[PDB]
Amino acid sequence: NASRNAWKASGGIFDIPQKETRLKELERRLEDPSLWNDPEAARKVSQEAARLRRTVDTFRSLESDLQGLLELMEELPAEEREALKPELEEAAKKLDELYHQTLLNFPHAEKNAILTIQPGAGGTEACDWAEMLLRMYTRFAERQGFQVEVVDLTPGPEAGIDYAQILVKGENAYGLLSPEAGVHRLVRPSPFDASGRRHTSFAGVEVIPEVDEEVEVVLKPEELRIDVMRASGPGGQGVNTTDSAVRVVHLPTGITVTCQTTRSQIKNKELALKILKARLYELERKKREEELKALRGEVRPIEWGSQIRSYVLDKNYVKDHRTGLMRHDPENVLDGDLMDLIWAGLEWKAGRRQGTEEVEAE
RNA sequence: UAGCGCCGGCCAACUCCGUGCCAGCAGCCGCGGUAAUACGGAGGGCGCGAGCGUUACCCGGAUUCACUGGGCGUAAAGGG
RNA sequence: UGAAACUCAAAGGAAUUGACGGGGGCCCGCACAAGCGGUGGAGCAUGUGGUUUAAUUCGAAGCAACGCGAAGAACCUUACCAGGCCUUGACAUGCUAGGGAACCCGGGUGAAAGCCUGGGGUGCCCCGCGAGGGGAGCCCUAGCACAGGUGCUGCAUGGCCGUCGUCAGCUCGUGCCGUGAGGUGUUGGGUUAAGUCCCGCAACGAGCGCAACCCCCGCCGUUAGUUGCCAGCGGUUCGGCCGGGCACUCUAACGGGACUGCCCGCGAAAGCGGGAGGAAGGAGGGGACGACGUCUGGUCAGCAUGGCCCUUACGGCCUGGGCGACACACGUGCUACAAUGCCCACUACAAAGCGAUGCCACCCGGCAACGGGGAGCUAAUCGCAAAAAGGUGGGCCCAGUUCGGAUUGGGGUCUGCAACCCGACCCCAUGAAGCCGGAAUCGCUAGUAAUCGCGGAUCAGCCAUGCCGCGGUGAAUACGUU
RNA sequence: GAGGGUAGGGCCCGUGACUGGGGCGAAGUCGUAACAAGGUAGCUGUACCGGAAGGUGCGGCUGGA
RNA sequence: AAUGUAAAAA
RNA sequence: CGCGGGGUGGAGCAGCCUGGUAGCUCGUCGGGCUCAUAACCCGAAGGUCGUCGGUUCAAAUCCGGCCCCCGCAACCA
RNA sequence: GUGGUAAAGGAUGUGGCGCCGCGAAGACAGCCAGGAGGUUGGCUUAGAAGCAGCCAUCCUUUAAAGAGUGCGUAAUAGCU
Ligand SMILES: [Mg+2]
Ligand SMILES: [Mg+2]
Ligand SMILES: [Mg+2]
Ligand SMILES: [Mg+2]
Ligand SMILES: [Mg+2]
Ligand SMILES: [Mg+2]
Ligand SMILES: [Mg+2]
Ligand SMILES: [Mg+2]
Ligand SMILES: [Mg+2]
Ligand SMILES: [Mg+2]
Ligand SMILES: [Mg+2]
Ligand SMILES: [Mg+2]
Ligand SMILES: [Mg+2]
Ligand SMILES: [Mg+2]
Ligand SMILES: [Mg+2]
Ligand SMILES: [Mg+2]
Ligand SMILES: [Mg+2]
Ligand SMILES: [Mg+2]
Ligand SMILES: [Mg+2]
Ligand SMILES: [Mg+2]
Ligand SMILES: [Mg+2]
Ligand SMILES: [Mg+2]
Ligand SMILES: [Mg+2]
Ligand SMILES: [Mg+2]
Ligand SMILES: [Mg+2]
Ligand SMILES: [Mg+2]
Ligand SMILES: [Mg+2]
Ligand SMILES: [Mg+2]
Ligand SMILES: [Mg+2]
Ligand SMILES: [Mg+2]
Ligand SMILES: [Mg+2]
Ligand SMILES: [Mg+2]
Ligand SMILES: [Mg+2]
Ligand SMILES: [Mg+2]
Ligand SMILES: [Mg+2]
Ligand SMILES: [Mg+2]
Ligand SMILES: [Mg+2]
Ligand SMILES: [Mg+2]
Ligand SMILES: [Mg+2]
Ligand SMILES: [Mg+2]
Ligand SMILES: [Mg+2]
Ligand SMILES: [Mg+2]
Ligand SMILES: [Mg+2]
Ligand SMILES: [Mg+2]
Ligand SMILES: [Mg+2]
Ligand SMILES: [Mg+2]
Ligand SMILES: [Mg+2]
Ligand SMILES: [Mg+2]
Ligand SMILES: [Mg+2]
Ligand SMILES: [Mg+2]
Ligand SMILES: [Mg+2]
Ligand SMILES: [Mg+2]
Ligand SMILES: [Mg+2]
Ligand SMILES: [Mg+2]
Ligand SMILES: [Mg+2]
Ligand SMILES: [Mg+2]
Ligand SMILES: [Mg+2]
Ligand SMILES: [Mg+2]
Ligand SMILES: [Mg+2]
Ligand SMILES: [Mg+2]
Ligand SMILES: [Mg+2]
Ligand SMILES: [Mg+2]
Ligand SMILES: [Mg+2]
Ligand SMILES: [Mg+2]
Ligand SMILES: [Mg+2]
Ligand SMILES: [Mg+2]
Ligand SMILES: [Mg+2]
Ligand SMILES: [Mg+2]
Ligand SMILES: [Mg+2]
Ligand SMILES: [Mg+2]
Ligand SMILES: [Mg+2]
Ligand SMILES: [Mg+2]
Ligand SMILES: [Mg+2]
Ligand SMILES: [Mg+2]
Ligand SMILES: [Mg+2]
Ligand SMILES: [Mg+2]
Ligand SMILES: [Mg+2]
Ligand SMILES: [Mg+2]
Ligand SMILES: [Mg+2]
Ligand SMILES: [Mg+2]
Ligand SMILES: [Mg+2]
Ligand SMILES: [Mg+2]
Ligand SMILES: [Mg+2]
Ligand SMILES: [Mg+2]
Ligand SMILES: [Mg+2]
Ligand SMILES: [Mg+2]
Ligand SMILES: [Mg+2]
Ligand SMILES: [Mg+2]
Ligand SMILES: [Mg+2]
Ligand SMILES: [Mg+2]
Ligand SMILES: [Mg+2]
Ligand SMILES: [Mg+2]
Ligand SMILES: [Mg+2]
Ligand SMILES: [Mg+2]
Ligand SMILES: [Mg+2]
Ligand SMILES: [Mg+2]
Ligand SMILES: [Mg+2]
Ligand SMILES: [Mg+2]
Ligand SMILES: [Mg+2]
Ligand SMILES: [Mg+2]
Ligand SMILES: [Mg+2]
Ligand SMILES: [Mg+2]
Ligand SMILES: [Mg+2]
Ligand SMILES: [Mg+2]
Ligand SMILES: [Mg+2]
Ligand SMILES: [Mg+2]
Ligand SMILES: [Mg+2]
Ligand SMILES: [Mg+2]
Ligand SMILES: [Mg+2]
Ligand SMILES: [Mg+2]
Ligand SMILES: [Mg+2]
Ligand SMILES: [Mg+2]
Ligand SMILES: [Mg+2]
Ligand SMILES: [Mg+2]
Ligand SMILES: [Mg+2]
Ligand SMILES: [Mg+2]
Ligand SMILES: [Mg+2]
Ligand SMILES: [Mg+2]
Ligand SMILES: [Mg+2]
Ligand SMILES: [Mg+2]
Ligand SMILES: [Mg+2]
Ligand SMILES: [Mg+2]
Ligand SMILES: [Mg+2]
Ligand SMILES: [Mg+2]
Ligand SMILES: [Mg+2]
Ligand SMILES: [Mg+2]
Ligand SMILES: [Mg+2]
Ligand SMILES: [Mg+2]
Ligand SMILES: [Mg+2]
Ligand SMILES: [Mg+2]
Ligand SMILES: [Mg+2]
Ligand SMILES: [Mg+2]
Ligand SMILES: [Mg+2]
Ligand SMILES: [Mg+2]
Ligand SMILES: [Mg+2]
Ligand SMILES: [Mg+2]
Ligand SMILES: [Mg+2]
Ligand SMILES: [Mg+2]
Ligand SMILES: [Mg+2]
Ligand SMILES: [Mg+2]
Ligand SMILES: [Mg+2]
Ligand SMILES: [Mg+2]
Ligand SMILES: [Mg+2]
Ligand SMILES: [Mg+2]
Ligand SMILES: [Mg+2]
Ligand SMILES: [Mg+2]
Ligand SMILES: [Mg+2]
Ligand SMILES: [Mg+2]
Ligand SMILES: [Mg+2]
Ligand SMILES: [Mg+2]
Ligand SMILES: [Mg+2]
Ligand SMILES: [Mg+2]
Ligand SMILES: [Mg+2]
Ligand SMILES: [Mg+2]
Ligand SMILES: [Mg+2]
Ligand SMILES: [Mg+2]
Ligand SMILES: [Mg+2]
Ligand SMILES: [Mg+2]
Ligand SMILES: [Mg+2]
Ligand SMILES: [Mg+2]
Ligand SMILES: [Mg+2]
Ligand SMILES: [Mg+2]
Ligand SMILES: [Mg+2]
Ligand SMILES: [Mg+2]
Ligand SMILES: [Mg+2]
Ligand SMILES: [Mg+2]
Ligand SMILES: [Mg+2]
Ligand SMILES: [Mg+2]
Ligand SMILES: [Mg+2]
Ligand SMILES: [Mg+2]
Ligand SMILES: [Mg+2]
Ligand SMILES: [Mg+2]
Ligand SMILES: [Mg+2]
Ligand SMILES: [Mg+2]
Ligand SMILES: [Mg+2]
Ligand SMILES: [Mg+2]
Ligand SMILES: [Mg+2]
Ligand SMILES: [Mg+2]
Repeated sequence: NASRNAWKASGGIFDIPQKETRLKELERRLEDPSLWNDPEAARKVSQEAARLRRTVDTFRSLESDLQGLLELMEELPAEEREALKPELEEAAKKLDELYHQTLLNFPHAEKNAILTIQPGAGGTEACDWAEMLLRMYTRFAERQGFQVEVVDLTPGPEAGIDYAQILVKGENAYGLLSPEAGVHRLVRPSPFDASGRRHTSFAGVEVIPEVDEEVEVVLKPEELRIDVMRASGPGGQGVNTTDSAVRVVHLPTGITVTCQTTRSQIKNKELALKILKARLYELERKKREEELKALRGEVRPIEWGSQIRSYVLDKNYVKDHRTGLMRHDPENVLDGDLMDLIWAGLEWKAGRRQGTEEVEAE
């Protein structure tokens, strides 16, 4: 375990120098009264000042755990060496605190997620893999200790799955699956090829939380404006001196509907409203899906030029391309061994990527 | 003062590491999907040298508009 | 009449070899047809998929993976899992250093490994009378070189094997033919199990295949007389027991013997049909034997090996667990559903094979398994052995039955440190589904199928119904090649 | 008489909601027309017709028997 | 009595 | 606001008039043919009958109300 | 200018009855002084000092001063 220890120390270490200097600029800032007489200003001041709580304790606590262990650890099979080992068992649940502080920082990491597998380049073979990944991610959820609700499944032509979708019930289901989007490369002799040669195939994967609605809130009076007016066409003297035309304009969007079918202003206002609803509902509905089209913008590559992590069963080895990391047990990987992988590699990269972007050019 | 192009085949010049359908090469054929004389670096080699390569266009090869010097049953081509 | 942008490294002719055809011709193989029995239904056994698990080690995948590696998984085995412990090692060679010889015996400890640790002890070499020490082996401990890996790649590979297929084919030298790939030969008529042989021929000949040479089985002769024999006489506790003999049986070496050889017909021949003689005929029956090559077949977990990766651990030890999990799916199997039968008594006829801390004769005790005594046997001398189905006598009388024996309870023996998980057997009781099985599908052409036992490898014992081999009783049916 | 102005034509280029087809694209949906009597010989002018390849009628050709 | 994509030839 | 028709396994339809038993097709699941998938063959599972209430011994079936789908209708000024 | 014709709801309009408590041992008002100590009550919150939100009931100096009325600062002090 000496390996993952120095690793967690390395994570906390680069935090040190950066937040080291970042703290010193901020602290002498919080000294002046002129700084505080700017209320909203010294708010975000005390915010960064706050971040120095999670910064300090990690470095301090972890720094001392490295050294102390190193000493009474090197050599002994019985006495004081096994005395020092379970002192780091509590330090192992303190490694726990560290990891939780690196993952939980997603928009909706904490809530359950929704995974979807959709095959790609590779034909009948490509979809055979889609199902392999289905069981893969499914099987992982069982071990993570999570309930899997399969929302939709659709077997393909020969091999079985043109598409599939799942609901990983639990907590941090999203934060955990989050770094599993993108395509996946799969090399092997094709169980469908009459010659059996090596064939690359590609499946797609995506992931998402869950949310609410907004409909009726809009029909609130003060937002729209209703005009009356004489109708048009037939009515005789009735249509003349009887205004039964109605037009509800939805001021917030300008969108409007007008109606003058019946002879009743009340029955016409009733109708217009009932149609403005449906129109206004579709607009707001699109806007919802239009936000998910900007979540397609978060990542939405093609289908086989691009990859994320290769799985070759020939030479036995998976390879997350995002991290350079490797392995040689695609069998185990295609079963659930993801914690270690996702944890470090995926979280690290994902978080450090967007994080360093945000604090350097975003 | 000594530099530049190249060393899979055409085409004169071969090994090692790295890499792993990625990074890249490319004039044609093609080369890279963990073991590459074809990517990239190194050692060495071939070519030229105050140059060496590239791009662009002209004539050559192209007897591929054929006068020199071609064809037309089925290859492109005999007119109903 | 007739463009262009754009785009491709081809498009394309004729001919060649091969594969394919719901093209053809000739021909074959339990391929179909004829025919007998059987899986698919049920119970159980066994392998596999899946799911489950702390782990349920891994490989094998249509034919050619699935009672297959495994010809023996309680711990061993064991590659997996949990926990305890060593971390130049359980094994190799080497260099070096300090302490002890070697070796044997123990105690505290712990689940065992392992760790703490007392005793006995003082051999062999050099110097000296001794002392004292130094040198070899051997061990403790230190260190380095290095071990070790059933970690990965059978798409790096040797070896071995499966396979098409015991199919009759594959090909070479020279000549000739074609610009050439290539063709001929090898094709064509006849013939056969066959590129078997004849005949013909721009080829002539040769090689790997086929056959033949090797093993088993059939008839017979030679040599051999601790098996068998009154065949033949004599004695008999009348048993081939003693004498006696090897003839016959048999045991095992060696040889004879069949070659379309003979007769008859057809035929150019090869060969074919029919007849004798013959134990046996047209290859007498069974084996061993599997061409060039095919499948990126199989296997780096038999072993070997290029590369890779691990290195107080991806190596090593122990204890326990697991491989034997079960809502399920299939493959090979065993026992059956009963009267061409089940039971019980009693009686007969084999083969091949194995066996001296193995085979165990007989006695005793026990319902029994099994235990106690105990003779013989390194074995054509004694032993596993009762072969079983058969034969004759008795019982049941059509029923879920005296059919069928699953499941469960209870009591017990034996192996092995140990039978919870997990052995095998015995006895009592309990007595399940099953009344011949959907669509579908396997085997076999004669001493065959069906059927009935016996043995052996493995191995303490055994989850063997599995495998390899042995003999006993012994059919049906092939008009025909669509 | 330069040139300007007026009106009317011709050629050429750019641009346009939409619309026709075409080329290309490791994977999609539909079916299987062609290549072996490709399992209705194919191919062709033309005419009708049909999601799609196609089908069918008339004639014609063997690049069919 | 229909169909089987997409990485194999010093 | 009216009048008429209807909500039945996953899909689409039947059954209700004239109360006792929920059927048909595709699809689904198991097995088979195939080298494999489709087709084809063998076997099986699946329905609170919109919801609330009533009449009855008994309600998909009869009666009343609410909810959703469809068809008509909304004229003279 | 009610009268000369409006409602919830509001307000130190004015008159009348009634009950309660305070005051010549000095009330109500105004006005001078303190107005405190652990405390900065505990809990959350970036912060939460009687004084955002949540939970709540100490004693001491005294003749007197609330774990606190309202403002106010980022949070104080502050004034009350
Ligand atoms: Mg510390
Ligand atoms: Mg210290
Ligand atoms: Mg311990
Ligand atoms: Mg401790
Ligand atoms: Mg971490
Ligand atoms: Mg749900
Ligand atoms: Mg479909
Ligand atoms: Mg499927
Ligand atoms: Mg295929
Ligand atoms: Mg195959
Ligand atoms: Mg409002
Ligand atoms: Mg009008
Ligand atoms: Mg009108
Ligand atoms: Mg009118
Ligand atoms: Mg009016
Ligand atoms: Mg009016
Ligand atoms: Mg109108
Ligand atoms: Mg109207
Ligand atoms: Mg908006
Ligand atoms: Mg693409
Ligand atoms: Mg696993
Ligand atoms: Mg050059
Ligand atoms: Mg040159
Ligand atoms: Mg060269
Ligand atoms: Mg890279
Ligand atoms: Mg690499
Ligand atoms: Mg290399
Ligand atoms: Mg390569
Ligand atoms: Mg080059
Ligand atoms: Mg290079
Ligand atoms: Mg150089
Ligand atoms: Mg010069
Ligand atoms: Mg030119
Ligand atoms: Mg030119
Ligand atoms: Mg020219
Ligand atoms: Mg020409
Ligand atoms: Mg001419
Ligand atoms: Mg042209
Ligand atoms: Mg003319
Ligand atoms: Mg003319
Ligand atoms: Mg013409
Ligand atoms: Mg003309
Ligand atoms: Mg032209
Ligand atoms: Mg052109
Ligand atoms: Mg144009
Ligand atoms: Mg073939
Ligand atoms: Mg057969
Ligand atoms: Mg046979
Ligand atoms: Mg038959
Ligand atoms: Mg059966
Ligand atoms: Mg069965
Ligand atoms: Mg199976
Ligand atoms: Mg479970
Ligand atoms: Mg393996
Ligand atoms: Mg396995
Ligand atoms: Mg076995
Ligand atoms: Mg362990
Ligand atoms: Mg050693
Ligand atoms: Mg040395
Ligand atoms: Mg001891
Ligand atoms: Mg003692
Ligand atoms: Mg000595
Ligand atoms: Mg000596
Ligand atoms: Mg000496
Ligand atoms: Mg001496
Ligand atoms: Mg001496
Ligand atoms: Mg001496
Ligand atoms: Mg002496
Ligand atoms: Mg002496
Ligand atoms: Mg010596
Ligand atoms: Mg020596
Ligand atoms: Mg292989
Ligand atoms: Mg091999
Ligand atoms: Mg062959
Ligand atoms: Mg041939
Ligand atoms: Mg030939
Ligand atoms: Mg002829
Ligand atoms: Mg021959
Ligand atoms: Mg004899
Ligand atoms: Mg006698
Ligand atoms: Mg006598
Ligand atoms: Mg006589
Ligand atoms: Mg005798
Ligand atoms: Mg002879
Ligand atoms: Mg003859
Ligand atoms: Mg005869
Ligand atoms: Mg023979
Ligand atoms: Mg034979
Ligand atoms: Mg032979
Ligand atoms: Mg191979
Ligand atoms: Mg394999
Ligand atoms: Mg291996
Ligand atoms: Mg190896
Ligand atoms: Mg090796
Ligand atoms: Mg390691
Ligand atoms: Mg390490
Ligand atoms: Mg004995
Ligand atoms: Mg005995
Ligand atoms: Mg007895
Ligand atoms: Mg016994
Ligand atoms: Mg005994
Ligand atoms: Mg004897
Ligand atoms: Mg035995
Ligand atoms: Mg009997
Ligand atoms: Mg009888
Ligand atoms: Mg019964
Ligand atoms: Mg007893
Ligand atoms: Mg029954
Ligand atoms: Mg019966
Ligand atoms: Mg046996
Ligand atoms: Mg045994
Ligand atoms: Mg047996
Ligand atoms: Mg003019
Ligand atoms: Mg003019
Ligand atoms: Mg002008
Ligand atoms: Mg004018
Ligand atoms: Mg003009
Ligand atoms: Mg225009
Ligand atoms: Mg266009
Ligand atoms: Mg067109
Ligand atoms: Mg088009
Ligand atoms: Mg277009
Ligand atoms: Mg086209
Ligand atoms: Mg496409
Ligand atoms: Mg699709
Ligand atoms: Mg298409
Ligand atoms: Mg298609
Ligand atoms: Mg077709
Ligand atoms: Mg057709
Ligand atoms: Mg044709
Ligand atoms: Mg036509
Ligand atoms: Mg249509
Ligand atoms: Mg015609
Ligand atoms: Mg004509
Ligand atoms: Mg033709
Ligand atoms: Mg014909
Ligand atoms: Mg299709
Ligand atoms: Mg396709
Ligand atoms: Mg294809
Ligand atoms: Mg209906
Ligand atoms: Mg209704
Ligand atoms: Mg309805
Ligand atoms: Mg109904
Ligand atoms: Mg429905
Ligand atoms: Mg429904
Ligand atoms: Mg439903
Ligand atoms: Mg109704
Ligand atoms: Mg059905
Ligand atoms: Mg099915
Ligand atoms: Mg099926
Ligand atoms: Mg296949
Ligand atoms: Mg399959
Ligand atoms: Mg099927
Ligand atoms: Mg379809
Ligand atoms: Mg059934
Ligand atoms: Mg059915
Ligand atoms: Mg059905
Ligand atoms: Mg049914
Ligand atoms: Mg039913
Ligand atoms: Mg109803
Ligand atoms: Mg009912
Ligand atoms: Mg209307
Ligand atoms: Mg009127
Ligand atoms: Mg009227
Ligand atoms: Mg007034
Ligand atoms: Mg009032
Ligand atoms: Mg009031
Ligand atoms: Mg008042
Ligand atoms: Mg007073
Ligand atoms: Mg205060
Ligand atoms: Mg405080
Ligand atoms: Mg506080
Ligand atoms: Mg204060
Ligand atoms: Mg405050
Ligand atoms: Mg109190
Ligand atoms: Mg201030
Ligand atoms: Mg503050
Ligand atoms: Mg204060």
